[PDB]
Amino acid sequence: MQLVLAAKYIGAGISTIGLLGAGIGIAIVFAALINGVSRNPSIKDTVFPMAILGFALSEATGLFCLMVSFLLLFGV
Amino acid sequence: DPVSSLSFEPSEKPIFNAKTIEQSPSFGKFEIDTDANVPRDLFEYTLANQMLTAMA
Repeated sequence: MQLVLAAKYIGAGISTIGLLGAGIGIAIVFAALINGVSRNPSIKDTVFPMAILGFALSEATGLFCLMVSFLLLFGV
Repeated sequence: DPVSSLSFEPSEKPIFNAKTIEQSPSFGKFEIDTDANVPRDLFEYTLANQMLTAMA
């Protein structure tokens, strides 16, 4: 096995591109909390908790595509 | 300030300026765009009406 092994590294470097959704995604979700409390410091213990909930939702794309790389380097 | 037809009362009322509109504790509750100088144009208008309600 050599030709099929080489495809394990090529496919692993591409599955990292799918992690952009977590970089820019979580950015926007967290950025909204910053522009929110500023315009209205009154509501904090209400938007902060839900903000974290959005994190785990956007962190999904950063986990699935992350596991795909291990299934091609330390998995297969 | 005319309290009655047989009595009057001198009255005083402050006129908050633009700079005092920002530091207003309750301001965030009202949507506003910091593009049309809303606070700036509120002063030049409030000063007119309040004065008109004082003279009239």
